[PDB]
Amino acid sequence: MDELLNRLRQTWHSTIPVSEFMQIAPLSFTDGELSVSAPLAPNINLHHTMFAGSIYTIMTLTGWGMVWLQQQLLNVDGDIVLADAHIRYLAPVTSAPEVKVRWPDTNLSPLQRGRKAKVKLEVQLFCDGKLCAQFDGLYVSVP
Amino acid sequence: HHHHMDELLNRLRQTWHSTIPVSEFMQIAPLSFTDGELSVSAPLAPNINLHHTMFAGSIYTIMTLTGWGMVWLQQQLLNVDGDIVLADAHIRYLAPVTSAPEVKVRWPDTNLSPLQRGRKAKVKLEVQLFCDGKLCAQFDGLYVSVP
Repeated sequence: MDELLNRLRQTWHSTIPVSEFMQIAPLSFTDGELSVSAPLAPNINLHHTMFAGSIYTIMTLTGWGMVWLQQQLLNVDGDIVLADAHIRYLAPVTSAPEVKVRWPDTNLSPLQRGRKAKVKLEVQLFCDGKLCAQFDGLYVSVP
Repeated sequence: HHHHMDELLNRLRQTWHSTIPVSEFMQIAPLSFTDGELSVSAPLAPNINLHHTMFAGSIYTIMTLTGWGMVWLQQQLLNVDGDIVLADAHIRYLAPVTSAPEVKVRWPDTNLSPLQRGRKAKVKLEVQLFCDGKLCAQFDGLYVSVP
């Protein structure tokens, strides 16, 4: 999984300048759960807590990353697009968070038939073990 | 900078770049503020994705800063102090953004008197993003300001 996550990070930074500036990078992928993080420094706001835009962006890329990983596991490829998302900010983020996402009870099999595959992902952001933000996004994979 | 409220708009831009490093990297800046409508934009370059269109995260960020900026502006006009925080938001991506967009928000005449009472105030704003005159993204955010 090391090589896999390393490739994901490289893909983000090379294609999305903002992800490189925010220093977003995968932490781990185990037992079907993807974990991602980023330092607070470039992502700060007035109160030196994590900026709302950075919070959203890291969660968006965490969902994106999960779809990418599931595509790899299925040996298929497709454009990953976020159709819509809902985000709730529960508490300020005071340090580098742990952003996690688990794969729901679905699959991307349609991609194997040359058909688009949609998935609703729940992404959660934790800081010091507490949930500080909730994200729900609809990702579509287009072959 | 001169816009089509210059003092406030420059103040807003300076507040963003000096307190939020991401906003400076994204080169987000106000365009105009008249008749209750705030217009904001950002270049595509630092905000691209693999398709060379605007990155979903940048789209969201510019829209949330535009909403935040509107609340900030209204507070400045009343000379009231309050920490503005986005509580929840919903965003829909309709079409790819191929150039510097026009992000707009219109003030719904929200009562901010509670802030002048020492009470938190809730502000629901709608932000729209256009490119070449076409609506490409829709944003709904609930902001909470605490005195």
